[PDB]
Formats: sequence, C-alpha cells, structure tokens
Amino acid sequence: MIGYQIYVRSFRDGNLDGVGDFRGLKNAVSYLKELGIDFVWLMPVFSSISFHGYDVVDFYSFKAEYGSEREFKEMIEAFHDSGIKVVLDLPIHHTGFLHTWFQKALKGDPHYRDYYVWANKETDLDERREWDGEKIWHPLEDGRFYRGLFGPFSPDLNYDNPQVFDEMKRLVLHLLDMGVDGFRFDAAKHMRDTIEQNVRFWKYFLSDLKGIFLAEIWAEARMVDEHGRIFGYMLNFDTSHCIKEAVWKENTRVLIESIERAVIAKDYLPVNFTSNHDMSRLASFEGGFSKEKIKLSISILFTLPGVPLVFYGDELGMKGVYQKPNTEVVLDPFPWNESMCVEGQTFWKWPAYNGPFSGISVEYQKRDPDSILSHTLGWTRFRKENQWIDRAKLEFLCKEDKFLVYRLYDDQHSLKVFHNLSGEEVVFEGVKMKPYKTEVV
Amino acid sequence: MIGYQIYVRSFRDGNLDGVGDFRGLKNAVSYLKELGIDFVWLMPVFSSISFHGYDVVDFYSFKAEYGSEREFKEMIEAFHDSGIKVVLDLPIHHTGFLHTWFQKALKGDPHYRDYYVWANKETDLDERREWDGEKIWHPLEDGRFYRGLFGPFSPDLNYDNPQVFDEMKRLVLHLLDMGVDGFRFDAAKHMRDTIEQNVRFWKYFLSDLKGIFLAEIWAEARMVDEHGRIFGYMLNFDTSHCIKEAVWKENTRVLIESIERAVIAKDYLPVNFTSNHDMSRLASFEGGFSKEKIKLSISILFTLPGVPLVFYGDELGMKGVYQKPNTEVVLDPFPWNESMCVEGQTFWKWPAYNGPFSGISVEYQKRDPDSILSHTLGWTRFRKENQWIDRAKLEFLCKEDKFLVYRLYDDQHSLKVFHNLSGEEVVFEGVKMKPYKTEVV
Ligand SMILES: C[C@H]1O[C@H](O[C@@H]2C(CO)=C[C@H](N[C@H]3[C@H](O)[C@@H](O)[C@@H](O[C@H]4[C@H](O)[C@@H](O)[C@@H](O[C@H]5[C@H](O)[C@@H](O)[C@@H](O)O[C@@H]5CO)O[C@@H]4CO)O[C@@H]3C)[C@H](O)[C@H]2O)[C@H](O)[C@@H](O)[C@@H]1O
Ligand SMILES: C[C@H]1O[C@H](O[C@@H]2C(CO)=C[C@H](N[C@H]3[C@H](O)[C@@H](O)[C@@H](O[C@H]4[C@H](O)[C@@H](O)[C@@H](O[C@H]5[C@H](O)[C@@H](O)[C@@H](O)O[C@@H]5CO)O[C@@H]4CO)O[C@@H]3C)[C@H](O)[C@H]2O)[C@H](O)[C@@H](O)[C@@H]1O
Ligand SMILES: [Ca+2]
Ligand SMILES: [Ca+2]
Repeated sequence: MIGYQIYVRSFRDGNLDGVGDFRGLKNAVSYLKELGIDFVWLMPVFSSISFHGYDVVDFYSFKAEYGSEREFKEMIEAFHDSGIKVVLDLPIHHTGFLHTWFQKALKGDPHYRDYYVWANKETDLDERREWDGEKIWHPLEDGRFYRGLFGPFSPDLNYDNPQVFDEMKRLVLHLLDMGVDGFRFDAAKHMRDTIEQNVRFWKYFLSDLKGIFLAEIWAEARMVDEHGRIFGYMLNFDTSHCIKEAVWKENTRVLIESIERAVIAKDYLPVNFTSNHDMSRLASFEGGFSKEKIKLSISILFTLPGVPLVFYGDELGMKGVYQKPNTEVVLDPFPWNESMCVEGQTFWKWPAYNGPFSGISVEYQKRDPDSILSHTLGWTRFRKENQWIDRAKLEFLCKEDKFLVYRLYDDQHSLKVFHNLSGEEVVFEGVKMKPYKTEVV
Repeated sequence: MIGYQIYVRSFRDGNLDGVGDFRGLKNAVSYLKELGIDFVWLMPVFSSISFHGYDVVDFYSFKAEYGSEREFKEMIEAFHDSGIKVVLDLPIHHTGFLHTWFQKALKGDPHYRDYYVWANKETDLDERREWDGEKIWHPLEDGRFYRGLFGPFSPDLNYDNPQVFDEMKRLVLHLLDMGVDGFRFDAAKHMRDTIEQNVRFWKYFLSDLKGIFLAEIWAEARMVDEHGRIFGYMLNFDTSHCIKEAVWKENTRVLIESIERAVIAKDYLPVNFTSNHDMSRLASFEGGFSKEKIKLSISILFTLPGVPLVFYGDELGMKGVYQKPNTEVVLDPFPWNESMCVEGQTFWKWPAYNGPFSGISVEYQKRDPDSILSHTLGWTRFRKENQWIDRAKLEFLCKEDKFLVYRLYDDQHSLKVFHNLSGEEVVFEGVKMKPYKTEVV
C-alpha cells in the first residue's frame, strides 16, 4: 500500500483553466498507477472560500472550481476502474465561519446554537493554544464568545451534542455511500477536551463503519496508540520527521529510537510520509538539502513498515518552505513538463518555489535515469511487489553511528535493509553499502 | 460614462469556492450601480491555463472557474437589467500555445499552419521588443522559429491571412449576439506590422459593427490619435500616468502638457484610468502615496473630459506593487469586509499587499465619509449628473506650478475646476484650496 497526498487545485486541470479539478485528477491516473499509488488522500474537496478549504461552509456541496458532484463521482468510478482508492480529508472538527449552522447560531437560532462552543461564567477567556498559544476564545459584540481552536473563522463544533454526532456521522455514510473509500479526519486529536473523551468519541463515531480511516493526531507517540487501533491508519509524524532529521544530522540514533518507538508492533498501521502542507517540503528540510539526501529519505520511508505516503510533488523533489499566513507556498502547481505549458498543467498562481524550466518536471525527470522521480519510481515499484512489509516485523542487525541495517520478515518472508547515512562507504555482511544508499538483500 | 475594470477571480464569489465567477459578478451589481458604474470591462474570461488569461486556448468557451455559458449569460442579462454594459477583454492578437490552431500548426496542417507567423531565411531571428527588448522569434526543435511578441506560449496570429480575420470577425459577432456590449482589445497596437497596416485593419475589422470598442495601444498620443476615430474609445495611458506623476511631484507641468496633448479636441473618447494590472496600483504609484494624493488623483480623473475608469479596488486604496513573473501581486482579492470572510468574498490565495483587517474593505469605508471610497463615490455620483463632461471642452483659467484651474464647458454647460497639487494652502480669485483639495464651481 502506497498513498499519495494531493492538493486538488495544484495537481491536474481537466477543463482548460489552469485550476486543478476532478476531471484532471481523473486523467492523472496513469501517472499515479505508474507511481504505484494505492490510494490518494485528497485535501478538502468541500466548498469553503479559502484556498486550502479546511474551513468548510458546506459538506454537501463540492468546490465549484474542482467540479460538480457528478464530476466528483465519475472521478471516483474511474479511479476504481484503475484500482485506486480515494480518501477525502474530513475537517469535521469545526465548520467555517459562514457555515449555515454557524450563521444561524449567531442569529439567535437555538437548535443550531448548541452545535457550537460558547463561553460559560466558569470558563477561562485567556485560554490559548498549546503550541503557538494564541487565544481560542473569540468575541462577538453581544458579549458572546464561541470557542474556535483554529481561529475565529473556524468555530469549533460541539461534539458533546449528540445531534452534531449524528449530523456528521450521517455525512460520513453519505460520502462513503457515494464511493469514498476512506477519510482523513482532519484534527482528529481535538474532537473532545480530554484525551479519554476523544478515544471513546472515535470509538462510537467509527462503530459500524468500514474503510480507510486515517487520523491526524500530531502528538507524542504514546497518544497516537490509544486512538491507533480505532482508526487502523495513524499519521506517523514521529518517524516522518525522524527519517529526515536522521538523514540531515547524518545520525541513526533518533531514527532508531523513533522506529522502535513509533513503528514496531502496533494495533494499527502507522502512515509514514515524505512531508505535508503544514510544513516545508521534503526537498527543503532544514534549509533544504542534497539531491542524494532527498532520495535516501525516500528509500528509508519505503523500506520501513507502515504505510508510505508521498505528498504530491515530493517524488520530484519540489521545493517549498513553510510560511504564514501564505501557506500556499508549499502548494505550488505540479510541474508536468519544463515549460509548465501542457494540456493538464495547473497554473492558478505563479510558482513560489518551483517555477518553469527548473529541471524538476515529470516529463524532464522521467527521462534522466538519475532523477528523483526515476529513483522514487524505483522504490514505489519495489514496495508494490512487497506489500508484506506493511505489517512485516523489524530486527536491527546494525546500530552504528553513520549506518543502519535491520531485517524485515514475516511468516513467509525476510528482507535485509542497508541504509548508509554518511557520504563514505561502509561494509556489512560482505555488502558494500554506498554513500547515502539503501540496498535490499 | 464611468468604467470599472474587473479581474473576475478577485472580485466577487457566487459559488462559495472563494473564487470569483460570473455568478458573484452578477451579485456584485448593487455595488457597481451604487458606485456609479456605467460599464465594466472584464479581464479575459475565455479558457486559458494562466491566472490572468491572456493566452487563450479557445474563445468559444469560458474559464471553467468563472462558470459556464449559462451563468455567463444569466449575468449578462442582470448587468443589462441595471443599466450596465459588459465590455469583454478580447485577447485576439494571439492564441495560447495550447490553443487548437497552433497545436495543429505545430504538426503542419496546411490550413492552420498559416494562422501563425513563421520566420524566414531573410528574417532577423534576433529581433527585439521595443520596450523590455526581448526575443520575438521563438525556436522549435526542428529548426523552426515562430513569432510571439508576448512569449513562446502566446504565438501571435497572422493577420495577412483573411481566414484569421474571418475567424475573429465571427467571434466578435458571436459574443455580440451573446449580448456583450463591447470589447477591450488587448495588444490592439500590434495587429499589423506597419502603423498604417494596423489602422487599415482595425478600420476594416470594425467597419460594420456596433458597440463599445475600447482599444489598448500603449504609445505616444500621436499614435492613439490615428486609430482614435475607428474605435471611438481609446485607453489613455498618456494622461492616465500624468495625473499620477503630476500629483507625486506637486508639479502641474506634465499634467497640463498631457491634458493638452491627449484630451483636448479628439474625435473619439480618451479613457482615463486610475491604473491597471500591467503596472502598480494607484495607491502604490512610485513608492505609493498618501491617502491625500490618492483622492487628488481621483479628483483630477473625474474632472477631465473623456471616460474615467477605475481598476477594481482603486476606489478602496488597494496597494499593489507591480512586478514579474508573479504579476498576480496587483490582483489581490477585492476586500468586501475587514476579516475577508463574508458570502461573496474571494480568497483564492493569501493577499500580496492587502491582507485582512487593513482598514481598506468596502464594509469598513461605507461607514466613514473620509474614506477613499466615500470620496470616489462623490466623484462618480457628481460626474453622473454631468454626462456632458466626457465630450466637454477645456481651457485653462489658471496655471501655477502647484495648483491648476480650468474650465469645462459645452454649449449649455460650464464649470470651473480648482486642483491643489501641493500640501500648502493656496487661494485663487477669492477661493482658498486646502492642501491637495479639488473644487468645482
Ligand atoms: C485555519 C487554518 O486552517 C488550515 O489548518 C489545518 C487544520 C484545521 O482544519 C488542521 C490540520 N493541522 C493541525 C492539527 O490538526 C492540530 O492538531 C495542530 O498540530 C500542531 C500540534 O497540535 C502541536 O502539538 C505541534 O506538534 C508537535 C508534536 O506535539 C510534538 O510531539 C513534535 O512532533 O513536534 C510537533 C511540532 O513541533 O505543532 C503542530 C503544528 O505546528 O495544528 C495543525 C496545524 C491541517 O493539517 C491544517 O491544514 C490551514 O492549514 C492553516 O494555515 C489555517 O490557518
Ligand atoms: C504573456 C503576458 O501576458 C500578459 O500581458 C498582457 C497582454 C498580452 O495579451 C497585453 C497587455 N499589455 C501589453 C500591451 O498590449 C503591449 O502593446 C505592450 O505595451 C508596452 C508598450 O508597447 C511599449 O511601447 C511601452 O510603453 C511606453 C509608451 O509607448 C510611452 O509613450 C510611455 O507611456 O512609456 C511607456 C512605458 O515606458 O511599454 C508597454 C509596457 O511596458 O506591452 C504590454 C505589457 C495586457 O495589459 C497584459 O496584461 C501578462 O501581463 C504578462 O505577465 C505575460 O507574460
Ligand atoms: Ca479547472
Ligand atoms: Ca467561484
């Protein structure tokens, strides 16, 4: 199993307007299939006014710019015809400020008023986030305060209200009933105010539901476990980082610690990725790094158990440094050819980090056997033929400073991995591990 | 007559995807009618993969994101419904690289190969643009060289060929029966190789047509004059830039030589604009300027013969420093309210020079008489009750380095206007004029 994270608007255009849409997604299948992609994780396809669409104004209507509900379905159909699943990012933790539910709660409506979170005499208004620490309590003139973790325009939904519960669960059944193979529950970590409350929440919420359930609980390995089992697919921020950090600091330690810590034997499938939209792209890790180091990070990712996910463009090494509040710098148009002028190319805005003629397009890299894509095409094909590695067991045979070597095995398999993090050859079991290379014996 | 240039994607959203479209444009009518707009010029609405949309790939289909032909026309009616005309930007000078005809011409199709311009053995392959001075002749793997004054992906059509003419003649007709009121001809200055050939062309092209034919010719007034009579409406870059520079230098000199140069006695209407997408915005003119000098620029614009045009947002003070290749920095989303979060608002990308809570939104300035909007309103409202001023005659009653005074008159009408370009008070014939104020009597 190999995933691929797509930002719809930047992937492929299907109606000749430069804006990525459902039809173009549909025509990109060959690329995905040639990339050995099993399922696509599609960032917010629901109508919101933002560019990233995490503040949904309606879950029952799609983004006009991506397409119609009919077009959405023919893309689902098509993807299946080609054996690929489709997982939709679902930010049900909060609705946009303009969602009709919030618009009503605001205008006094009682039924919807309970759909959201408001300040109570016994509530701390100076309460801030655990990370950036900006307040979560936002004021209305009528002295009213509704809580919103991710800002005043992403009002948190009351998941205490058993009405919201069904209100939403009915939706999950809707998209599923429509074809959606799975969801990527956006912010799964914050559905309720206490760790214990959230676990049970998901317990009930996913009760009688089948399909890929990917959760985003950006936290300490320890917590991800508790939910772990319940979803079946947990986003492994731990290792996703540690691979790059280890390759960067040319040291196996943290990777070894994180492998044992966040991968080894889990009641669920840790989803390990190259990078995502909330951080700098693989190719820009810590002031960006070596073309050969980028590959090594991709090799390690595909030679470790769990489910390997690639954020669209990472297989080409697209550049991008995370920034605020213009987070669209890491959502550049996917470069199909060098001129970025081809039936299908997106160009809704001029590229921030990845412009035309950069030598990083699909049509450019496809040729040079030394390219990051040609390389990734290598491990994606390998991992396609070795789906037994998903649950495979790991056994370290070498924990040196600049190199790692372990063994992946199951009842009827056993493969030995050789990762050299230094840029100077080292030997193990007769094997001559080259600089910054993964060998597979 | 007052104009309004709208970049559709950044104006109003009618399908809740936070992207401008024909439906929101329709919903933006109250705004426009109340702003005193007689006709809106709409930047390229045809299918193209760029964000601006000047490299068309078909003129018979609308930019997916903006909507369908259905919605396009439901909008056309509503605008006509409110006494507003729809002028369309028409990039018929060239086609996009992906446009059908050029793709067929790339194969050799006898018919379409001659729809474009090819280099000859006696053609200076290293020709150059008059201004920035770049290559006009683009190469092709098989030695070929085609001509595209705007880029290898914007290959100009060959107008020595009647088929190209007919082809575009039908188009205009098509869009006209469609209800469109007129066209803003993009690069209307380079339709032919000889300044004589160009006029002949335009003369013959528009010979039996009716509507607002606004030409775009970026040249000395003398050239604009030769084509003048044929279109009837000419975009006036000469005076448009002078009203801005004269304000910036508090030196009426250039303005007078300019008003004399391109506005006085013309056999067609000079269209005077606040600014456009090919240069910085009014508010950012030459390091941008004070809320004072901005109103003064507008004051002057709405008190001169010809047709005053406002590039969307300029009535608000929208900053925007022009630059390339990311020319979308001047196309910031038109801010309806401060939080930029209200049904109809766009946010397809994070603003470049006009982020949220910047005090320039429409809802914010509607509640302040001193705001650039209130000031523009008075000017459009005034010029609305003085239709005679477009065809009006001018003569200078007073010419002083820092303040201008002149007379607008026709047979039954006469008006005195007083402009103060300096920050120091000035009085003329028993009438003081505060710093940067304008007075009409
Ligand atoms: C309104 C917003 O909507 C969208 O914003 C989105 C939303 C809201 O719909 C949710 C998701 N992302 C959230 C996540 O669901 C949440 O739990 C937390 O995640 C924080 C995390 O809670 C914190 O603990 C720390 O996590 C720590 C770990 O705990 C630690 O163990 C070790 O691994 O280090 C990391 C980081 O140092 O930092 C993370 C990010 O900085 O914030 C991120 C941004 C999306 O990916 C994101 O695009 C847009 O993306 C935004 O731009 C927009 O502003
Ligand atoms: C393919 C392209 O499409 C789009 O570009 C678009 C196209 C392509 O269809 C045409 C139009 N604009 C063209 C214009 O139609 C053309 O004639 C020339 O216009 C030149 C002019 O010909 C030249 O003489 C000089 O003008 C002189 C006057 O003659 C002189 O009297 C005094 O006023 O000083 C000025 C400047 O010093 O500079 C002007 C601009 O720099 O270039 C501008 C950019 C549009 O506004 C523009 O958005 C995008 O904007 C681009 O980013 C993209 O690359
Ligand atoms: Ca599209
Ligand atoms: Ca829209």
